[PDB]
Amino acid sequence: GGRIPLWIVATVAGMGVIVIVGLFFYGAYAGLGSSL
Amino acid sequence: SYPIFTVRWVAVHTLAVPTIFFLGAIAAMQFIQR
Amino acid sequence: ANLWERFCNWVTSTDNRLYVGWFGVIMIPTLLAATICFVIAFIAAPPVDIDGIREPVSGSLLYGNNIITGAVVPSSNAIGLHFYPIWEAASLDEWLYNGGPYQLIIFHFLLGASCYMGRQWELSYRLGMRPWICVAYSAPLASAFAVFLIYPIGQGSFSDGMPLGISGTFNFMIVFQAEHNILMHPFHQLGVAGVFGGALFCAMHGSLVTSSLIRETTETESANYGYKFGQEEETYNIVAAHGYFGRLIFQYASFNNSRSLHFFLAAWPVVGVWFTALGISTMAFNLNGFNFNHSVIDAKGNVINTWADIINRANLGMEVMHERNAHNFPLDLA
Amino acid sequence: GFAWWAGNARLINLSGKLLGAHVAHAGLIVFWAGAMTLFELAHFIPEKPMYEQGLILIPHIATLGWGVGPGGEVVDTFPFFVVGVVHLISSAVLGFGGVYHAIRGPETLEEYSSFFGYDWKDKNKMTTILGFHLIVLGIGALLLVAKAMFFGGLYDTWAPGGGDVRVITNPTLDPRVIFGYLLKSPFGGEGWIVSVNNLEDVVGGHIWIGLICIAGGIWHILTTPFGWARRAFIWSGEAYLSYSLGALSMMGFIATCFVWFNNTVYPSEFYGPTGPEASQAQAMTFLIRDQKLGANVGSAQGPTGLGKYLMRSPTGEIIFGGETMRFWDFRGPWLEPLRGPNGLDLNKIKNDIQPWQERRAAEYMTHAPLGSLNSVGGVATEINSVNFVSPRSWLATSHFVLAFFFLVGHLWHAGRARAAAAGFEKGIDRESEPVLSMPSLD
Amino acid sequence: RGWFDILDDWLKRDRFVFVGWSGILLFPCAYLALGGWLTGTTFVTSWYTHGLASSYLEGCNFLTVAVSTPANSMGHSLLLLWGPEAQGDFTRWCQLGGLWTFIALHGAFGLIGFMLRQFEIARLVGVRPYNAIAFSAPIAVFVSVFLIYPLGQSSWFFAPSFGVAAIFRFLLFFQGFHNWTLNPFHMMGVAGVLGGALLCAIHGATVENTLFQDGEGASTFRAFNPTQAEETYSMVTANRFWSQIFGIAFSNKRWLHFFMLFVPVTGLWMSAIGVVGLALNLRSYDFISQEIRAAEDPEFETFYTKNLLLNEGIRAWMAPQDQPHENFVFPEEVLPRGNAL
Amino acid sequence: GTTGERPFSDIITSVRYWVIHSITIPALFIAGWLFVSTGLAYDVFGTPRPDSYYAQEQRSIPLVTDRFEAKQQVETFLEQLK
Amino acid sequence: AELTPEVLTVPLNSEGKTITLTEKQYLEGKRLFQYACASCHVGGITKTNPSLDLRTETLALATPPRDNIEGLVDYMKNPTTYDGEQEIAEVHPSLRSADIFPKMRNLTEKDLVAIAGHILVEPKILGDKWGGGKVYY
Ligand code: CLA
Ligand code: CLA
Ligand code: CLA
Ligand code: CLA
Ligand code: CLA
Ligand SMILES: CC1=C(/C=C/C(C)=C/C=C/C(C)=C/C=C/C=C(C)/C=C/C=C(C)/C=C/C2=C(C)CCCC2(C)C)C(C)(C)CCC1
Ligand SMILES: CC1=C(/C=C/C(C)=C/C=C/C(C)=C/C=C/C=C(C)/C=C/C=C(C)/C=C/C2=C(C)CCCC2(C)C)C(C)(C)CCC1
Ligand SMILES: CC1=C(/C=C/C(C)=C/C=C/C(C)=C/C=C/C=C(C)/C=C/C=C(C)/C=C/C2=C(C)CCCC2(C)C)C(C)(C)CCC1
Ligand SMILES: [Cl-]
Ligand SMILES: [Cl-]
Ligand SMILES: [Fe+2]
Repeated sequence: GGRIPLWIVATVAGMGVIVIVGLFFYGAYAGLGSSL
Repeated sequence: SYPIFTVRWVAVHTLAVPTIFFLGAIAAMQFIQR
Repeated sequence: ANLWERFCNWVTSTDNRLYVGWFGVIMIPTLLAATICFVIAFIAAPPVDIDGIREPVSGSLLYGNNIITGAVVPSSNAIGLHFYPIWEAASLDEWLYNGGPYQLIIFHFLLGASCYMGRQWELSYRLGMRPWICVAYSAPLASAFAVFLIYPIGQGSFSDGMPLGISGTFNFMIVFQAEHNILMHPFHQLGVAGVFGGALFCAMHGSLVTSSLIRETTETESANYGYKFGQEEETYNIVAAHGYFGRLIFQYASFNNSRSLHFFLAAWPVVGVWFTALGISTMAFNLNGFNFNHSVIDAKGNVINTWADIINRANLGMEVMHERNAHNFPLDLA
Repeated sequence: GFAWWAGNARLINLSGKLLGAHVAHAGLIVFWAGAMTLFELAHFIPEKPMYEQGLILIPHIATLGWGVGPGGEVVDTFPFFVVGVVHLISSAVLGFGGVYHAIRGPETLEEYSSFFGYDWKDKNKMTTILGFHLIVLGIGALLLVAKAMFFGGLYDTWAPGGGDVRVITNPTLDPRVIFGYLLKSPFGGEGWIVSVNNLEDVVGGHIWIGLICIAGGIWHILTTPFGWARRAFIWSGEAYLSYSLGALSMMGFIATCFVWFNNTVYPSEFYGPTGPEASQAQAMTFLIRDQKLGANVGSAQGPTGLGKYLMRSPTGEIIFGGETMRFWDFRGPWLEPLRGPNGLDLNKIKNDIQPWQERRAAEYMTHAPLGSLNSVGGVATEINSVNFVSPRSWLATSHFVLAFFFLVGHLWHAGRARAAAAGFEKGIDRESEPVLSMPSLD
Repeated sequence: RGWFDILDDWLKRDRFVFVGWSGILLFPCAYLALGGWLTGTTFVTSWYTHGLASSYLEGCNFLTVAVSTPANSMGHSLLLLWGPEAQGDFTRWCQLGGLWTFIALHGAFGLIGFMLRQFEIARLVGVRPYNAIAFSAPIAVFVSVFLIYPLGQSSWFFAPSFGVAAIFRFLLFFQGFHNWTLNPFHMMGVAGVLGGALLCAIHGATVENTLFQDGEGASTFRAFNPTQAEETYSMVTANRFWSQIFGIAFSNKRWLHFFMLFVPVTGLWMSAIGVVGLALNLRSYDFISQEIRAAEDPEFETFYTKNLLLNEGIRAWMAPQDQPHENFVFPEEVLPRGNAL
Repeated sequence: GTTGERPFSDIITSVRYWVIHSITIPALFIAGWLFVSTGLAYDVFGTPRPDSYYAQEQRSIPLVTDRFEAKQQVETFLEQLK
Repeated sequence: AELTPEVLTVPLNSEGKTITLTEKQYLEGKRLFQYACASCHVGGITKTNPSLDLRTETLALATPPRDNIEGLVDYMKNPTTYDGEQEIAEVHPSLRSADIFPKMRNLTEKDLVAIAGHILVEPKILGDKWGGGKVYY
């Protein structure tokens, strides 16, 4: 029902989004689309 | 006494399921060399 | 009862048809100077050597312009950022040729509009209101500062400020795109979102309130007569509006607190236009839109064009043609 | 009664916790100063100009004279390391006091000590805290004078021989020069205080400011506001915040123009050329190129009828032609040898251009402060290749943004302070609506 | 109480997402237009229709990905999956631009479904349908720009492609070829969009700064109750402020909210009309009197003539790459260029 | 205020929800990844690989120039890379 | 298309010997070119003197011909004008002038071959784009 505290779910989800967006921004500098 | 499978359930998964699959595919793309 | 206190009481009086105020004391003379000179110049000013290459551009109606092509033309590139009041010219003829009227209008205007913001605070205080309407007005004011003052400062010359005319505005935004790729700058992108979204929310709020007016008139009358100025009770049913709009999307995607809703109405376009004023102001210092030209290449190293490269072709066409005679050296660095 | 999103307003009358807020926040500023320096040093490559390396803190240190020698070359990176290390260490001390006064220390101070406790409405105590800080600031300004005069000097881009670190023995004390700057027009060719172009005036200015701040510190400790000041201001915490916000915004706009135009206290060897400088450099570059080919640059008529390379300013000075006519107020050490009393000197241009001037002009034109948000150097139409955005553009844009918002925060908090003080910041009293008791306008 | 009335019961039940009879049209069509865009920007090229990379798979970022128009050679083909061009081959369908008509056509039908939805929900809840009416403006813009405009030209290829940068190229195209900034119908649209933005900000701020004090907290949001009959701000004080600041002010609360509907809706309708003329190259490109004077008088120059020089540069420098099917070859010596640049 | 569905905040904090979705979410993520890393995505959609935009000496776009011969033109372009 | 050994095969000297760089060297040279040369030579043009580009046909008509590894490595040590008449180490970067052009200090002899190799390979990939300027962007 309310086992996992909602603030803990909000932090991990938030960190998970940061991880993926950071990966996409790293990829603008490497591989395809980097200009190199 | 709540249902699990509703119209709402369907709409949510209709969007969320392909969204994650697509995020996986785009993630893999960052490691592609020319 | 002392003569000065009598004057102060008139200046700050809440009974004047138009509020004056201490800010009004600066605003009225400066806005009249700028208005009178703009009208006279728009109708009659002779051609102005905006680019300092002895190539006058004709801006006024009497010199062969219509409403759409007419402009008060920016001052000569030979002047740069130098102050050029009337009394620094050898004659009004010289002052007209070199674009004196533009400096006079924009300086008086910027002062008067800044005081207009101040006056919005001031009357709000005399009337016992909350103070922040002037904070909303600072977004258009900042935008006027960006194109008339900040951008000339970064590029070294008032001749690159925005011309006071309809066609001149378009010239300014065409030249801006080539030189700065503003379409690819996120602060212009947020500005579009502020303005598109502003119009959207304006239409939504107008249509939701209008949709839920309480029946108060007959079919032979304008529903508008259902509201009497200063009546105490609301004139529409927000529960019905919320009930409609929540079901249009879903429940929690809809406002039921009118104070939250109207604050949202204020914030969105104001913040969007802050950013777009800031975009112009930072592109004043040549920090330009994203540049993805030739960012995609194949395994051998062929360039694979994207839409960004097509934009670049269009930008190139603007660059090579603008001010076609004013460049002696291969780089247009300002 | 503030919402969570206005949470820090809850500290307004809790002087103990508000102290820790301020002191911990001061730890964040010193922390960032320490870490950014160590980051910049870890990435620094001495064979490259600083302005090709996205550095903004090392150039401030080099300008103070540490780490550099003749021509601006980095000769020793240990001063950079130390400044970064000492700042970082110090941020822990401030962070320590910050969180102690925020969580464990006395929630309010005025019960614990009448010295450190304060009430915002106490015009005496407020001016006394102002006075202490004015003196600290005055000492701060004198610390720069000390460094310039007794501890190795400052980097001087105008020093003969290409620039060097020079000890300032004769700071300008003449008030006609010091305050003369403050009365110059801010318009082109004049530039108000942004025109200061020599370290003697710089150091002399800080002697004056140091003394004025210390004199003013002592004045405000010994006095209380006169009656005319008392009826002119709002006397409350938010009102004081609003005043400082206005002041910071003004300061930020000035800094923006300082870094964009001034090449003395922001030497171009470290920060790269200014906008006007790079544009003048291009004109010089092709003058040199064409004249080596045999072009008579003095008599060459360009397409408009104006000289292709050289023309007159509106007051007659010989200047560079083309669009850079707008930039003829630029002054820089690589250009000034060519100036005679009437402007650029045609006989010096034909005979005295040195290779180091050709090198410098080529360097500066190819490093103009133009670039894209993702750091592609050049005009907007340039293809990927050069990773470069001038520190001058990064510094000018960021501080315009900050200056603008602090002006908005000034408006926000000044209007609110006025309304709070008069009793209607929460809305109109339905039973006593001022407009309802006024005659109608018509 | 037959089967129709039973289905009607089920379609119209109060649930987290209301369905209705219009959901049968709206929800599949809205989901497929969206799904097609995301599919195409992630995986699909524009190499054969345009000579462009346009997907994340190819190295494009969010700003440069697009679902691009079909090739000019397709004319105005419906480009059905099962039609003569792709002949049921899903891969060829993607390579020929079939996702564009798929997105544009399903999108059109989705917008119909959404407007039907606004009508349906308004009828059930019992309010007037002015929100449906206001939504006519985005419809006119969609169909005039994505459907009527390319149908007037040679092919879908000249419609907007669905992407951030691709839309930006569409803006510049309209300047260089149609001189669209000069068009009075666009100017009316600009006035309507900026006018709406203005109204939105000024009405939100006025309400927020003429609030009645209805609670003791410094957060004034809590002091409102959605069932209260009393107005939450003073219309009287707001009228006085604007009358003295600006000279005029609203006095009728219904007129103000109707005016907020009217201004941006009308602006969009006007801009739509001007695009219809551009479908036929019926531009407002020139002022004839200007051209006659300028041709005869080489010292007469205006901001009008200056912009057409810019338009000529745009056309000549972008056309070869932007219209690859025409095989434009412009040698260097014919390109319009000012001095030095 | 409620239409009878289960509140979202109650679900995403329920352990049963996280028992199911700590599998389903990464499985879908992995699935999409393999769609790309095995190269299937290129073949389903016809998107050129970095080496298959041009022939080795080719400088010309393989632009579709016919309406009803379009399907065959692409096929002819593609075999000129084998 | 891809980076084949035929693409990576460039002249070594004026006597028609060839050399085949590896993918490594090519990317090495491109990196080094961007670090030391591209501020003036982006795209194979010359910003501070547009009359002289890095096209193979221009390099072949320089005195000392410079359309080969040897001529290029020599140029980066002791640059001259297009007719070979005067040395220009004091206004053009080179190892002879690494004291005044400090980015040239840390370039080893193999770095010079990669840079030279990059300059000769690139017009084979980009054709007219290399040295053509904004007309071909
Ligand atoms: C010295 C600077 C200073 C100080 C000390 C204060 C102090 C205060 N302000 Mg003022 N303010 C300032 C500058 C300052 N302000 C500026 C520059 C602006 C203009 C934007 C404002 C605008 C402003 C408004 C509009 C309001 C205040 C309010 C308040 C009070 C509550 C603030 C609070 O709890 O925020 C809590 C903090 C937050 C909610 C975080 C804000 C998040 C920001 C916007 C995002 C920043 C991220 C940045 C852009 C980078 C992005 C990175 C990404 C990873 C996030 C407090 C007395 C409130 C008030 O009046 O109280 C009396 C109020 O309503 N402030
Ligand atoms: C510069 C940033 C800054 C600073 C210094 C503060 C400081 C403070 N805030 Mg504010 N606040 C901020 C930003 C900031 N805030 C923002 C962005 C928001 C919007 C979300 C708020 C919203 C907010 C609200 C809503 C409230 C405060 C309150 C407070 C005070 C009490 C907080 C407390 O006891 O928490 C208790 C928290 C903890 C015990 C958690 C641990 C926190 C510790 C200190 C973190 C330290 C980390 C670091 C590793 C320490 C190393 C120590 C080492 C150096 C020795 C305190 C002075 C409260 C107040 O005014 O009370 C009267 C209050 O109600 N703040
Ligand atoms: C401006 C910031 C500031 C202010 C106003 C205060 C004020 C106060 N603190 Mg806090 N404190 C601060 C910073 C500050 N502190 C910092 C940075 C730390 C971490 C080291 C602490 C840690 C701290 C503790 C642990 C305690 C206090 C306590 C107190 C109270 C009594 C202090 C006393 O009698 O000292 C009298 C004066 C002295 C002891 C002489 C101090 C001279 C200093 C050290 C030299 C000057 C420093 C110099 C100018 C700047 C550094 C140079 C550097 C750049 C190289 C008082 C309300 C006490 C309290 O209230 O308990 C309930 C207490 O227990 N403070
Ligand atoms: C952080 C700095 C600071 C601050 C906030 C204050 C704040 C205050 N001072 Mg102190 N003061 C300071 C530094 C400071 N002072 C220093 C360093 C000195 C020594 C010179 C003094 C000397 C001093 C005296 C002698 C007096 C004050 C007084 C006051 C009070 C009224 C101020 C007032 O009316 O300003 C409003 C300002 C004006 C009405 C005139 C402004 C004139 C300027 C020059 C206009 C130009 C502005 C322009 C836009 C920018 C260009 C600069 C220009 C010079 C070209 C107030 C409490 C008064 C008081 O009550 O004392 C107890 C008073 O009589 N101060
Ligand atoms: C209500 C939902 C809806 C609507 C309005 C559309 C509308 C459209 N779709 Mg989309 N589609 C939908 C749902 C929908 N689709 C769903 C759920 C899917 C997933 C499978 C798709 C997948 C899809 C694809 C893959 C494609 C379309 C295409 C199209 C377009 C052409 C349709 C056409 O010619 O139909 C023709 C068929 C009919 C009109 C059926 C009418 C039935 C009549 C009334 C009865 C006939 C009796 C019967 C046949 C007799 C049998 C004979 C007996 C002897 C055996 C059109 C815009 C095409 C497109 O966009 O290309 C650009 C296309 O390629 N659709
Ligand atoms: C109050 C509060 C808050 C805030 C907080 C803060 C802000 C704090 C601060 C803090 C701080 C500000 C901290 C800092 C720290 C620091 C430190 C801890 C340091 C350390 C150092 C070191 C350890 C170093 C080392 C080294 C050396 C020596 C050399 C080189 C190398 C190295 C670098 C490694 C919040 C909002 C959250 C919440 C509420 C309340
Ligand atoms: C260091 C230096 C220098 C010097 C400087 C100086 C010396 C400074 C000074 C400065 C100053 C000396 C300043 C001043 C200031 C002022 C101001 C800024 C003012 C303010 C005001 C106000 C704001 C007011 C307001 C009001 C009014 C008007 C009315 C009533 C109300 C009130 C009060 C509010 C130089 C340059 C040489 C060089 C470099 C370094
Ligand atoms: C076409 C087609 C189709 C359809 C399909 C579909 C239905 C699809 C879908 C798909 C999908 C449905 C997709 C999705 C995806 C998504 C994604 C890819 C997302 C992403 C996002 C993101 C990246 C975000 C981020 C962020 C931000 C930015 C900010 C805030 C935070 C966040 C995190 C939110 C079919 C089969 C019928 C058949 C025919 C063809
Ligand atoms: Cl132009
Ligand atoms: Cl020029
Ligand atoms: Fe409203």
